[PDB]
Amino acid sequence: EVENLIRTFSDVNDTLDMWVKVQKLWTSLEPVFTGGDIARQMPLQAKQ
Amino acid sequence: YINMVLSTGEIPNLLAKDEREVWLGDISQAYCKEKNLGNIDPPQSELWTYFVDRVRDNFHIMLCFSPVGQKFRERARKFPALFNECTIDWFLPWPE
Amino acid sequence: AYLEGKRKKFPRFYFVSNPTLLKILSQGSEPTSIQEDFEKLFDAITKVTFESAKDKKNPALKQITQIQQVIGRNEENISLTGYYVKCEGNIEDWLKKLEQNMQQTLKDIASAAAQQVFQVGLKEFVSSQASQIALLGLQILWTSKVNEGLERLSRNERNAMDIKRNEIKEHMNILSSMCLEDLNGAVERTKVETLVTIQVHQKDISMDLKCKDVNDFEWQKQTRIAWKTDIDECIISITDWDSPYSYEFLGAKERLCITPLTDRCYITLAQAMSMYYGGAPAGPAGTGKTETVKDLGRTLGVFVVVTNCSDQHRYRDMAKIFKGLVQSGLWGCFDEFNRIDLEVLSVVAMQVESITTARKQHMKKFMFPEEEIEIELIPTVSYFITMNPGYAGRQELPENLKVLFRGVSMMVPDREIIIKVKLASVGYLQIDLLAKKFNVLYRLCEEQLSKQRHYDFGLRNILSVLRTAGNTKRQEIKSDEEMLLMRSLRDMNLSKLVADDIPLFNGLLADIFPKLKEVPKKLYPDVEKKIPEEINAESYLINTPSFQLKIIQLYETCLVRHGFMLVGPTGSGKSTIMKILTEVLTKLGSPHKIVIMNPKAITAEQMYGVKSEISDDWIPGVFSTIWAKSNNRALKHTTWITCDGPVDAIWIENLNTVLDDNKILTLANGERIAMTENCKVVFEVENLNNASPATVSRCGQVYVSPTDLGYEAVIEGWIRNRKASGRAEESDKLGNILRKYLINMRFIELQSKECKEPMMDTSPVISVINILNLLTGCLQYFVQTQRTLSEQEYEKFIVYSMAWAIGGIYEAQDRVRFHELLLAKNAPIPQKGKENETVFDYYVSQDYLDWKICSPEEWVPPQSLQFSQLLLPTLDSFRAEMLLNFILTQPKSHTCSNSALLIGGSGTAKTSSVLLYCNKFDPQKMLFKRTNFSSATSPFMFQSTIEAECDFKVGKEFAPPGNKMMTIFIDDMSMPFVNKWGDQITLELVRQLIETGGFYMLDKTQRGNQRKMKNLQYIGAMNHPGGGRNDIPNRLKRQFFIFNMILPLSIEGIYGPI
Amino acid sequence: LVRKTLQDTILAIDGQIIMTPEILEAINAIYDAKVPNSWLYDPSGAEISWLLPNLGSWSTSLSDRNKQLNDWLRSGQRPILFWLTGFFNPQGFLTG
Amino acid sequence: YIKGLYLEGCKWSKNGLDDSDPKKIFADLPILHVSAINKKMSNTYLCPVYKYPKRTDKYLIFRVGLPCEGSNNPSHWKLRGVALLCST
Amino acid sequence: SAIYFTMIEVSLVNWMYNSSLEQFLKLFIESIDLSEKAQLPSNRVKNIISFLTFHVYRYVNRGLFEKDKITFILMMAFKILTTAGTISSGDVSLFLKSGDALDIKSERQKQISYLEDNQWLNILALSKHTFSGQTLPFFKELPDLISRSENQWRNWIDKNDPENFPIPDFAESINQEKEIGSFISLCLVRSLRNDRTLIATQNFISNVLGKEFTDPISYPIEGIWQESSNMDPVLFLLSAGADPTSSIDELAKKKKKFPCEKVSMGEGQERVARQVIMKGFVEGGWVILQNCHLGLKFMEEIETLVSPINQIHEDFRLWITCEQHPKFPLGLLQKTLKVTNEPPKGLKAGLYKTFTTIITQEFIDKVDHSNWRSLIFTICFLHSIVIERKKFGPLGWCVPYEYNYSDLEASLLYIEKYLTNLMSTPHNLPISMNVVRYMICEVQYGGRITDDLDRELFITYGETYLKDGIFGNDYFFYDIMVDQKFKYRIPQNPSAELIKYQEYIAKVPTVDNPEVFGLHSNADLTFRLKESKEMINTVMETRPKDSSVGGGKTREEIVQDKAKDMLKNLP
Ligand SMILES: Nc1ncnc2c1ncn2[C@@H]1O[C@H](COP(=O)(O)OP(=O)(O)OP(=O)(O)O)[C@@H](O)[C@H]1O
Ligand SMILES: Nc1ncnc2c1ncn2[C@@H]1O[C@H](COP(=O)(O)OP(=O)(O)O)[C@@H](O)[C@H]1O
Ligand SMILES: [Mg+2]
Ligand SMILES: [Mg+2]
Repeated sequence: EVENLIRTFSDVNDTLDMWVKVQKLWTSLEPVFTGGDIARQMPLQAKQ
Repeated sequence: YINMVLSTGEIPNLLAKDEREVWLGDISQAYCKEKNLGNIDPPQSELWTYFVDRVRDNFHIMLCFSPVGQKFRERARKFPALFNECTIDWFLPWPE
Repeated sequence: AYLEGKRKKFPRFYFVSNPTLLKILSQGSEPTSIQEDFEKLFDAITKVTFESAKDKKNPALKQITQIQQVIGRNEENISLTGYYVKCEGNIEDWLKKLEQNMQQTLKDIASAAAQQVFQVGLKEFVSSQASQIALLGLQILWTSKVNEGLERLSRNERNAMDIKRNEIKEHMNILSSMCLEDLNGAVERTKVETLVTIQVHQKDISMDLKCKDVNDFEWQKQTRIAWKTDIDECIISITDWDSPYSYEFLGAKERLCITPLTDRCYITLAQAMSMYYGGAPAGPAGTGKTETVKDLGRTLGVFVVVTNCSDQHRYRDMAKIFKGLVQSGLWGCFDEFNRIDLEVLSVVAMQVESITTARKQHMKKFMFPEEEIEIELIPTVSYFITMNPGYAGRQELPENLKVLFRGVSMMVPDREIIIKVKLASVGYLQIDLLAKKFNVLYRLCEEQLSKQRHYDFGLRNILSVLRTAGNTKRQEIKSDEEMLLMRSLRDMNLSKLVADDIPLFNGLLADIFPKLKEVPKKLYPDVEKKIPEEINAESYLINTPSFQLKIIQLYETCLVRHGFMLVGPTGSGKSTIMKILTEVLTKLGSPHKIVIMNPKAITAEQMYGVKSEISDDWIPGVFSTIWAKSNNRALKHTTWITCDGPVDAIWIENLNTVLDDNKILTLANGERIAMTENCKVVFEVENLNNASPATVSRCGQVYVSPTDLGYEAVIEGWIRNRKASGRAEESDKLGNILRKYLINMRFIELQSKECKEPMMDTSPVISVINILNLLTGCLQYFVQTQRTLSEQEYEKFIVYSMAWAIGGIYEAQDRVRFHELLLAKNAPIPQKGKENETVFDYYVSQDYLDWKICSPEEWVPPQSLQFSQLLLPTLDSFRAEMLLNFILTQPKSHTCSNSALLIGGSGTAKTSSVLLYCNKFDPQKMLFKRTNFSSATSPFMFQSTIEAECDFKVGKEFAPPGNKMMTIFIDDMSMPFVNKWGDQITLELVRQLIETGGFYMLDKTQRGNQRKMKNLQYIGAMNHPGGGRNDIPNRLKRQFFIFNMILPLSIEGIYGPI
Repeated sequence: LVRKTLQDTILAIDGQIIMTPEILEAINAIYDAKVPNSWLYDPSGAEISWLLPNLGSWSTSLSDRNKQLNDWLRSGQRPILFWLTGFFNPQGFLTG
Repeated sequence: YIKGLYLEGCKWSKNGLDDSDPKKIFADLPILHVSAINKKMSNTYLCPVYKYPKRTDKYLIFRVGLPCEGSNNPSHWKLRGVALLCST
Repeated sequence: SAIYFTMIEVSLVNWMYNSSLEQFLKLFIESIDLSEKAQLPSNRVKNIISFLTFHVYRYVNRGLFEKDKITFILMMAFKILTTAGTISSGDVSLFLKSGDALDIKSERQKQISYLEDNQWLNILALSKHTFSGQTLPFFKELPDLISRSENQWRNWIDKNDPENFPIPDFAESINQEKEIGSFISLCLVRSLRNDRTLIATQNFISNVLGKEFTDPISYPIEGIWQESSNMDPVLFLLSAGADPTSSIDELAKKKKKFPCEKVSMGEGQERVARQVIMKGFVEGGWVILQNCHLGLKFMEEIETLVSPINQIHEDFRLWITCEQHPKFPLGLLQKTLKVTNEPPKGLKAGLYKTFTTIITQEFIDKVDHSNWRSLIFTICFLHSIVIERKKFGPLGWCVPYEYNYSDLEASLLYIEKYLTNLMSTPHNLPISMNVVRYMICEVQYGGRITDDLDRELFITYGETYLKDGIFGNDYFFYDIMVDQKFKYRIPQNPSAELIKYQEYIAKVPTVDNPEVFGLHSNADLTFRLKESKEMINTVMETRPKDSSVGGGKTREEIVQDKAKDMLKNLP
């Protein structure tokens, strides 16, 4: 049970460590490309 | 607190105001007898002053400090009538 | 990578943070949105006008048609007369277009002014032109006048330079007589002041030039701006280094006074730039290294990007700035660059070394370290490091950096030159003479006078004098310049000075100004007639010249300042000067109220109000609610919010915004209460010791020394008060006797010499106040019976009242010396006694009047006895009972507060002798409450007990149960914690409560309203100071009558009956 | 300041008082004939007494300096030949 | 009439400043008579009187004009490091 | 054991000096093996002791700056004598103090004209000191002997070399004691004629440790590489204005490593250094780390990286170069081979360093006029003379400003700009307006200068060196009687050759007369005194705080007796 819980919490950490990061990245870039003027340019980086 | 207790004889706002009258009720029968057999019902301000003096007479505070500790010297300066008001018996190093 | 791609198109972006760039590029479409961030991109272009343009074809496209620099409410506006900036879609292309058209307009405007300045007056020119081009125009004029002067010396036309110097003086008289016109706005003031900071330096130089040719080095040294018609471009020469003007719109910026050091610093900084080495001026803090580098930039019309360097700066953060400077072609001083971590500077060195090597070879492009591509270098780059040797920050720079930067050691700027400029800036001629005098005085008086805390003879007080010395020059121009300054020096400092230092000052003032025989003061004939008239209302007030003088001096400061404070020792007559002045001003039009509070008595959080930790609701502040009540324009009330307690760094900091010229009180909840004309702030501080030198210079301090209201005046008043009590014959006789021992012979001065080690250190006035109290208390019997006595019967009572008031504080050894001194001066004493017999044993009896040995009342065994709770009548208890009776039976007065502290050794029967006195009180007629103080006891602990013990109320006033006249014994009064500032917080509440008879309620609901207890007496008992035990505040000592309890010589009388 | 420190240094070695940080420094200095930094500079950093390296020479000056002040103060008349060294503020004397 | 100032680098030989005697550092100066002139040059050495031998700008008291008339320039004394020490 | 506890005394002087016990044991073990093998057991022991002392002194002396080189060998000499009964702690204590505790008021009157007031209190201290293994004070009745009308004592103090000549009245009894006699003959010279203490100590060290200790070692870089292994790096302690990186590459050419990796340590240079050192580790090659004191975090990591646990090639040698830094990682100092590269700080050695380095043949051909080469020498000659003034202390410069070569480069770069503008214009001398030249060379150097009276001094040097008559051949700055007399000219070159300037700098004397700086002959007695007071002050800090001094009086009891003797003299 403990070894399975350790394995669980190891995979939880790997997920949650990645989550907070992806959020912060997303939180940084959410205003730029949703915003019109930068997104008017960089058609390739807008589609992504 | 034990300084305050030793000098005053009483802590301010220690016990509830309703709990005074219960305590002072039991105290009264000794008080009337002790004061040259007065045998009149005391007021609750004149009953306290006896109870406080009754506390001090009965309540002893043995302190047990170390003279080498740096706090000991500070506590004497910081708390008056914790050193002055209680008899200091000094423990010398053991003889042969 | 796209951001770095835009950054490279408009370099100045390098100096903005990534969020702000992303905001600007995202809002590139709507150019009104960018308007907030203009002040980060460029220098002194705070706001931009946006016209409608192309309103016929391709509409809703705005066009920029003027550059604004906004200082406070006023602006400097340079309109783009042609070269309009039509603002296209792409922000970084129209922003480049704006920086291009900025310069191209200034070049056009400056070109047409450097032509106009020759064929137009200097008063006429400077008004028409924008700050930056008036400065540039004035500089162009002067360097033409010198050149042309020296050119004519080389051809041998004699007195050709003397003719040009005379013009240069006219040019300077114009600029000083434009400081006298007080033109509106902060822009035109900063425009005319910067012109004057230049033209004193222009005059100073060309007054002692002495060059027989233009090419002679003493002229080449000088900073010279000239408009070359051949290359049609302004060129600024320093030594051999001829830079063109950069044409950055600087607007109206404050210029530092140009010292002979600063001129020699400018040459070094120029020689560095010519050789392509960096510059790095290194001096102590306050020399303005940053400001002198900026001043050179503003002289060349180039933007200087300041970057406040710190530990948090990395090698990447620094590399971004340097990639901005090189690509832009702007200078870039680094304020406090030493404070950068040494790790960083090793990497920055390779960045600066890579920039240097590119500038030396004249490379159009070079590869920066950690950059893949070669970046464009503008030739007119520079980079400066304002360091600090004797560093407060980190160790000296690396070995690589030292090579790259040419230092300038910058001394502290000569004070005389600062003053000289500032006197010119005001509107004085012969600045050189005055500025020498004015310096000499303040430099000398600082050394000669006593080093007291309220004395400031640094630049803070100097600049304060010159604005008040200026306001006086504008109004009376015809008046002599020396006498106006001499007068404005005098009237401000005289108030501050202690009694000992007034003859020293007036001497220095008569040393440095021997031409000026006498200067007339501001008469103030309305108020001067009221003070005598007002004083003779109250029976107890005596009017001395030295007291009337200090009332006037408080009124002089009350008119100009809004934060005037009243310094002086205890019993100096500060509170009474306040009360008199207000009672005078009441009778001359508008009424004047005083609201006494103690800021120390209450916690900082509880005075100003703070956010409650429970229920998240705002509790009103005590001061805020007094301030808000006090600041209303209704029925010309003009209240004075006085702060009796001592000033400390903690509580004045919150109130610091009120004292300053802003005059708005911030509670730090987003509420800012404006100060009305009518309301004023006062401080009845004793010392002013533990207060910052800044907060002192804001307020206008009047000092009241001990000798202004002498104890002789207090005694003379007390006797005046007896005659108004209906008992003139008594007072007449008590006069003859009081004068004989107190003023005729200085007995308190003679006693204090002969008797050593007084157990409590009291002032001579305190001792006299206590005499007059105890002398009352003795004769209070004979008032009731209307019994006048002889001069023998009073002369016994007075020497008793003297003995205990003056010599009570003395221990047994000194009591004998004190009694031996009464035998020398032939006072009435007990003729006969035993060995070690003193005056202190005896007293003067009411029944029959003579000296009687004070034997204690015979003991009556209290039925059943316990040695532990058995207190007997003793000689020491009797004397204590007797003295306590005299102070506590008295009616409250000006001298007495009905309160009697008794000092004495550990276990000397202080606490006992009070408890012996506090029995035999009729429970109906008097009450008694004992509150033992300790190091823990805070003012809220003490305030909560007294508030609970007297709840009965007569209207507004509070009282003890029924109307008993409770006597509040405070055992171990000294114990409460003395803080770093040396001020006992809980005792400043005790003092407030004895003096004013109240404090301010601290229940959330009701704040800024006083609770006033009607009938309270106060006993205290404390172990006498010294040996790491707390002394009571000097201020509080004056309220209490003080006597020393001594261990008995024989305890036979005490323990013999037991 | 000297009087205070010297007395405490005689007490501190005998064990009458605890060794303060200033008194330990003063005892170290006096052994190696250097002036205790307490006497040369105050906590703030301002100069309080003349800067001589050796203790012996510092102590002769204290006697010589004090003598010129005392012989001026006690006697009415001022010295014919002033010892400019002997003043704490010689710049202040000359302005005098 | 100030007394007990010591010339470092130089001696006083009553014909103005003179070269120091071998192995005799800090030669004592005679009684200096200081006054005020009331304001209102070559071959007169404007020597600095220092509080200590350390000589920093803090321990500068004042400057004293020392004649140096015969066969030695004032600039030759500045290089020799001539200065009047109170302390040593 | 003595020597190692000297190395712990040296740790207190400077943080960079501290060496491990584990580094000492290598020297101690090596000193047994390398020593001469004797058949007699006492001769074998004698042979190890001689070899040990030197072999460790050699090792320690290498990682010591020139100011603290003579201080260490004096500590080592006391630490050897303090173990035997020859010197006590009170004896060592005297030499350092020597009656600077005594005050003239309490003690005897001087009585003698020729002694200074300090020289007399120094006498008095000897008169009251019993030394070690003697009944009564050795020097009791010295103040009687010197007070006697004997010119022998006046002559001995007045001598140039007092420490080399025998003591006029006490010589005969000093020769009888061999072990202590050398130390009491030093204490006399510290007392009377203090200035000759550094020279008097050499005489003493040579009679305690042997001649080999007074002689200069001057370690070449080939020796520093031969001493070093792959696992133990070579730390260089850099005094300001020194760079050994060139001297490594010079040795690297002979060892076929010349194109070696170099890495200026800083922020984000850790990732570069790792990549560089991992190549060096396997491939082989030298790795010079510069300004290492700045990048402290890597210096903790490099200790564990260059450990034997990681595979290192035998060829690979690591070279660290860093200026002294407090809170340097101790661990590395205890592994590294510590060397100090300090400038030789003479006038010749100064001039040599500028003409070998920053002046090149390219440089002296930049303007292409006689009057540029003439001026190049005068600015470079002035440069050295302004540096070597700092030796003489507060007489030299009120405040000592380290005048870098940047000040020389700038002042020269200026003269190019100035002369090129006069070269452009049509005895073939340019105008060279020296009024300007003065000011600008007293603006490039004036950058450092904070003091107003130090400024006025430099300004004055300008007026003596950069006068109009330097361009003429028959001008010679200062023609001093140094050795008959050296001329101190501007060397004349028909054709501009760097060799002919370097050739003349050979002929310049090593021992700089004080007359070259415009000072008096007595300036060296003020210099010598300062560097000897500095030696005594550095060895005073190292002294142990042990109460057991010897002679039946503790450290605290000596302080007590003084503190009581002061209190009665207070007013
Ligand atoms: N002009 C006067 N004539 C006579 N008595 C005076 C006069 N002015 C003040 N006094 C009296 O002298 C005492 C001075 O107290 P006052 O409060 O005026 O001074 P203070 O300096 O504010 O005292 P503190 O600050 O210590 O409370 C009081 O007894 C007061 O009534
Ligand atoms: N009149 C008296 N009768 C009996 N005991 C007394 C009397 N006066 C003082 N003492 C005793 O002397 C001591 C004095 O201490 P205390 O009364 O607490 O005063 P203090 O404030 O000086 O400590 C107590 O132990 C008290 O019992
Ligand atoms: Mg008052
Ligand atoms: Mg008590």
